Amino acid sequence: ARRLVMLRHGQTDYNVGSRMQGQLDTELSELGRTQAVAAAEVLGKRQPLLIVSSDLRRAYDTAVKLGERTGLVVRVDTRLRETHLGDWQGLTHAQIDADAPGARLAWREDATWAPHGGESRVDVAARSRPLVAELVASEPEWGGADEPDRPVVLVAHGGLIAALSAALLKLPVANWPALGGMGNASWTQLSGHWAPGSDFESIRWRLDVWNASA
Amino acid sequence: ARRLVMLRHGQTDYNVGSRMQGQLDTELSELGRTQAVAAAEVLGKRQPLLIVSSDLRRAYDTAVKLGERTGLVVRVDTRLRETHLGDWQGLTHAQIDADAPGARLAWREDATWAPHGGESRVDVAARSRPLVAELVASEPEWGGADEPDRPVVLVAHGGLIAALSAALLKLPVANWPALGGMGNASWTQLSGHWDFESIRWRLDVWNASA
Repeated sequence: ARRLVMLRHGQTDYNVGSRMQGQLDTELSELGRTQAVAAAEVLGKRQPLLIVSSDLRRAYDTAVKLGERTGLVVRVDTRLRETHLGDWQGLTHAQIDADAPGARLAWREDATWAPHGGESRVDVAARSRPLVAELVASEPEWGGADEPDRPVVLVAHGGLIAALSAALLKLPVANWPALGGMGNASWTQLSGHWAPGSDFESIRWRLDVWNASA
Repeated sequence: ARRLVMLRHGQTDYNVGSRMQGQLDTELSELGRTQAVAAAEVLGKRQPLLIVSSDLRRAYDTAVKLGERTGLVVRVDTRLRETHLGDWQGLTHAQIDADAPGARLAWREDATWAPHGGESRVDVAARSRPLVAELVASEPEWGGADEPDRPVVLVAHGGLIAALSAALLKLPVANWPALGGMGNASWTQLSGHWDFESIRWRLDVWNASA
């Protein structure tokens, strides 16, 4: 059984502001930076197998604190980026509710709806899920012979983790909105179970932890 | 929104044995007693509005430690008991897999299936969910005007919390196996957003520790 940990980046300025980030390369705040250190303490004790991070700085800076703690290099992948929010990026909840009222609240309940020029949850999962399959195929150590509980740690963003977790869990798309939003420097854990020798689509994923804090 | 927190009891003098408990009234271990004291510190700071506990001692003992920290009377409800596991109660995984190879692993994947004389996951949800419906209609302070964040704390068991959460989340029954098992002195939090079937529940936290 393979353990997969996903960690949301620490607080940014936009978070405090309720301003849609998407794929804008915003910076960690000081509190956010200290949050990543606290999180690296807890996740570090689990002895990760490897760290893969979003290339956006707020996730990358968070991941690096874990890498320091563990002595592990941080690999980078654009497929771990937050939902692209299109024309909404850089606008706040207040501003969005003015132009197209109800649109934002409708968005959280429909994993297929995308802001104009952005991605839906379904889009983000199509983009990130193969990364997990690659890692399944590339790391025989993972859930394997020697130390089968050492996790793979993805450092990313709230939307991505919800979209990717729902997809790995093979939840119907109608139920993806059931997963509430993760906190800053909080993590989620799925465990991958396969009948010995089986394919990637034959792996059954179970939700171990959703949104634990440090 | 209404915050609903479900807390699993601390370690017992039994879990380590890989022995199905079900509704066996097993006791906390010494760690369990200290874990319940630990959890009450964390959940106590959130100041619950009320505490409802299973009558199984391992949950009841845990709840009382939260109740002491908070000054709350602990309500008791048999509807919060763990899944009754029928002929499996008290047997080890080794014995069950010897009697019925595959049945145990097949069981964790089918929320409708019950060991002979037991309950299914669906059974546990049907008996426990009306307690949630009662509370929503019974406590207007919950998510109310002055202090809308005061949570309701159900102190129960891993099987029940998985089944009840999945039911409140209105997941298809085929998808209930996605919610894995909670650890000793772990908690789960759903929030209720806008009748009672018209309430939409969101998973805020699943299986956080202390």
